[PDB]
Amino acid sequence: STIEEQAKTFLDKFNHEAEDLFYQSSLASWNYNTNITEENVQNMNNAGDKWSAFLKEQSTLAQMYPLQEIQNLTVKLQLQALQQNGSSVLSEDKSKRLNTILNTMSTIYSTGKVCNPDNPQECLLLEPGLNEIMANSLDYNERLWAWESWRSEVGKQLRPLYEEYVVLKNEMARANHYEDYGDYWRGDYEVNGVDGYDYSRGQLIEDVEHTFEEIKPLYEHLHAYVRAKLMNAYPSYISPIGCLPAHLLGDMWGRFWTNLYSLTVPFGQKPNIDVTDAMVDQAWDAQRIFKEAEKFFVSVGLPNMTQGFWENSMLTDPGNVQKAVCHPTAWDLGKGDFRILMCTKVTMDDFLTAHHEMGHIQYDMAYAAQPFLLRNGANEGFHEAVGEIMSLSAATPKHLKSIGLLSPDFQEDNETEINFLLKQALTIVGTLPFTYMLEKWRWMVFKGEIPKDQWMKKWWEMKREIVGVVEPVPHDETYCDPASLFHVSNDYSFIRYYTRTLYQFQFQEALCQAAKHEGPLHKCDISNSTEAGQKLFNMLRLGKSEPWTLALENVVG
Amino acid sequence: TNLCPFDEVFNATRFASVYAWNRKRISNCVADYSVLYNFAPFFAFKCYGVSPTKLNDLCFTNVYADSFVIRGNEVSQIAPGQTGNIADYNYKLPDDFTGCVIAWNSNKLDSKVGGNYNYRYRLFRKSNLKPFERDISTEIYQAGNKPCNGVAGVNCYFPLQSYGFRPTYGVGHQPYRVVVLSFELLHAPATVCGPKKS
Ligand SMILES: *[C@@H]1O[C@H](CO)[C@@H](O[C@@H]2O[C@H](CO)[C@@H](O)[C@H](O)[C@H]2NC(C)=O)[C@H](O)[C@H]1NC(C)=O
Ligand SMILES: *[C@@H]1O[C@H](CO)[C@@H](O[C@@H]2O[C@H](CO)[C@@H](O)[C@H](O)[C@H]2NC(C)=O)[C@H](O)[C@H]1NC(C)=O
Ligand SMILES: *[C@@H]1O[C@H](CO)[C@@H](O[C@@H]2O[C@H](CO)[C@@H](O)[C@H](O)[C@H]2NC(C)=O)[C@H](O)[C@H]1NC(C)=O
Ligand SMILES: *[C@@H]1O[C@H](CO)[C@@H](O[C@@H]2O[C@H](CO)[C@@H](O)[C@H](O)[C@H]2NC(C)=O)[C@H](O)[C@H]1NC(C)=O
Ligand SMILES: *[C@@H]1O[C@H](CO)[C@@H](O[C@@H]2O[C@H](CO)[C@@H](O)[C@H](O)[C@H]2NC(C)=O)[C@H](O)[C@H]1NC(C)=O
Ligand SMILES: *[C@@H]1O[C@H](CO)[C@@H](O[C@@H]2O[C@H](CO)[C@@H](O)[C@H](O)[C@H]2NC(C)=O)[C@H](O)[C@H]1NC(C)=O
Ligand SMILES: *[C@@H]1O[C@H](CO)[C@@H](O)[C@H](O)[C@H]1NC(C)=O
Ligand SMILES: [Zn+2]
Repeated sequence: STIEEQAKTFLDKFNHEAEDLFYQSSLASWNYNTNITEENVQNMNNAGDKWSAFLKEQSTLAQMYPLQEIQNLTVKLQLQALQQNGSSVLSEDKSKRLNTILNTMSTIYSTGKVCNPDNPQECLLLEPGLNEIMANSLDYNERLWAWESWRSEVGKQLRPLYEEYVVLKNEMARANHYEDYGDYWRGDYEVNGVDGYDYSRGQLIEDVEHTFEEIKPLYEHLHAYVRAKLMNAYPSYISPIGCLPAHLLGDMWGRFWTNLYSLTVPFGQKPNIDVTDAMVDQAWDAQRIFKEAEKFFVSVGLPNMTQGFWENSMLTDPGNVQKAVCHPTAWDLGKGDFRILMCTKVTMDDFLTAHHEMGHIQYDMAYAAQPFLLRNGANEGFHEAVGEIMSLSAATPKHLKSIGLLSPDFQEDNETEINFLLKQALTIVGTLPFTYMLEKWRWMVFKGEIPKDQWMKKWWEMKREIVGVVEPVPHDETYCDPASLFHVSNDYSFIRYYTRTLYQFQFQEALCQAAKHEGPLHKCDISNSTEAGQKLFNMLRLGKSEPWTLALENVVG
Repeated sequence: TNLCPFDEVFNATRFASVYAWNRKRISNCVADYSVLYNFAPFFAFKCYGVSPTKLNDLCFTNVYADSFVIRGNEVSQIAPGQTGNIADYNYKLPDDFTGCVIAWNSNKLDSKVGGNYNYRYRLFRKSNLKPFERDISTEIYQAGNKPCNGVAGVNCYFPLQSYGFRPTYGVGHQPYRVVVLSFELLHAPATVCGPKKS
């Protein structure tokens, strides 16, 4: 009865209370998301603050079992997840000041407007209308106007707010023995005391910098090919040995190159695979799509859908007036209630988004036997990786012709192979130097290695050195170009997009071996292979119980 | 003939919670076994003592029908030699069990949109129950070494909690009505058992 038994009993009480409070909160949120009314918002906020206050008071109550006296790893993990002060370690003045600038930055980003230099009554927002100019146009001057004005009219408002946000966040992180915010963020990959699977918070930086050193040989060739293909769409503006101008990359920041596909398709006269026609031709519906997804999943050895999933799920868009947020997600309310919210349309894209979502759900159905605080991916990158490999495998022609959406022969050629691999590389690879660069900047800004009179200087040095793009107009220290990105201004960790890209292929390789695949990797298909399902399940069903370095070893090796 | 009041114990509109479970003893009468298959939604007709070959030819001095309501995935705990909250703090079964247990889903009845907090169960106790024991006390369970003189707080909790049954729950989280028919042959020469075919 010394210290551990009391902790265990307290954890039992918590597991049985929070499980219900969370259900109520999430159910209210779902009902609001699927049927937008006014009172729905009130019920949602009521359930929300109800849950949040309970969590806070439980936190304050749990700060009495000292972590050094616990021996079981499970209860130690739970108590450590529960004990963290997080915010509220600041003063009240300071905490209110922080919560104010967060909302100010988010609102500036969400409702900022720029407008034409000649008809100033034509102001555009970012979302419907600026990143459409940037994504569709081919006029050098129009793209340049948009790229410059967005940063000169909105980026200049975020600078005095970001300079003040850095300080508060650093104080909040130092009050919890972390030395900066960046360490607080990296504190998600940390593992302590398993004797063979440890992981320091500083080791992540070396792992990232070493894994990036082997991609430059391929990113350089891709960059050179794209640069050579752009000197025909914007002649006289691209130097054949210099960088790329930052406004010609496809979107407002350059996070994805996937819009340069039209300009740089290798063999334009070979239309890549699409079955949008053959689906409406065979009269397919949402129900058929999701039945096929469930069939593919049970094919490898994973369970069926819970059959409550078919009734509560909102698969098709409600017609008359049932205003709903169409953004496909999977919901894990709990207690055995998993649902899907998406506004499907018979297409090829939705045929893959169905597999993505059902992958998420199959992940959630696995660790549902864990304590409430240990229901999550092994770290922040596992969930979308597991979701992604499913859509990766369910788009191969070998799978489509087996479904029936293709001609039974459909002889493929080594030209569609390249047309496909390139379209993939513009999304996967084109985004790795950007990510690694951005998160390297923030880590250095929070740490203090960049005095605040040299933020833009370092930003545009690292852009030219790592990513290989150059800005078209100089930027002094009154601008703030990183703050003009969604994740930067809304305080989201950005490294989960780097690691997720790596795991997503490691898995795909290991499973590919269990299915005894022969040819190139990009034609792998794990369907009809039960050993793949078993190797996957033995990692899925863990949750956060084990350190992520063990779950990762359970599959890759 | 006088029949067992099966339909009066197998169709009670409101069942008992598990910790304070209902026990009804059936006295000397005719024991019509193969009539309980009237509705038959069922979930588990397993029997330990008497196997499904002596349904009516064998007799017992008296039988006890225990009735309550639990969650789904806990029906497995209702067995001699099981461990778990229900198997220690709400009901215990002796290893020499001669009757057998019956369960069925009842989601449409005992689940109400908004929560049905009338059913509770004990999750805290100083030691495990005894076979066929029953406890109803609501003393504040003490966890720590500091006596709490009967008030909820640190290291001392109210040893009861309730299922929030709702219709939108998966199986294993839905209400399930359970009935245990325990037999008894002490010394009676003539007692209640099945009818003979005339
Ligand atoms: C979507 O929400 C609205 C408002 O919350 C619902 O409209 C009313 O809901 C109440 C709730 O019981 C009913 O009593 C009213 O009859 C409803 N009025 C109308 C005009 O529908 C609406 O029912 C919700 N959508 C669904 C599918 O339930
Ligand atoms: C403390 O750790 C032990 C093992 O280190 C856990 O024991 C497990 O308990 C579950 C049931 O709760 C069993 O199914 C496992 O087989 C046990 N593992 C072993 C290795 O025996 C124990 O559960 C932990 N404490 C708590 C409160 O869960
Ligand atoms: C969480 O924050 C509190 C302050 O709000 C930290 O300070 C301890 O708080 C407890 C509870 O009031 C006191 O009993 C201790 O004396 C405080 N000082 C200590 C422990 O040095 C607490 O340390 C923080 N905990 C964590 C894990 O960060
Ligand atoms: C696709 O495959 C074909 C056949 O394997 C390739 O065509 C041959 O390419 C080699 C490479 O120099 C030539 O020596 C041969 O003369 C070609 N064959 C014919 C019949 O012309 C083709 O190059 C491949 N293309 C891609 C993009 O992989
Ligand atoms: C997985 O295997 C099953 C059974 O081997 C396949 O189902 C049959 O596949 C053969 C081979 O093309 C067809 O002739 C039959 O018509 C199929 N019958 C049924 C009921 O499916 C299935 O096609 C395989 N799937 C994949 C993706 O390889
Ligand atoms: C269990 O009890 C209920 C309630 O008395 C019975 O439901 C009755 O069913 C009959 C015919 O199905 C109806 O005419 C009555 O109106 C129902 N009663 C009520 C209150 O609605 C049910 O039939 C009983 N089950 C058995 C097996 O006898
Ligand atoms: C899944 O559901 C189908 C019904 O279409 C059934 O035939 C099959 O046995 C089920 N499999 C599992 C594992 O539940
Ligand atoms: Zn996802």
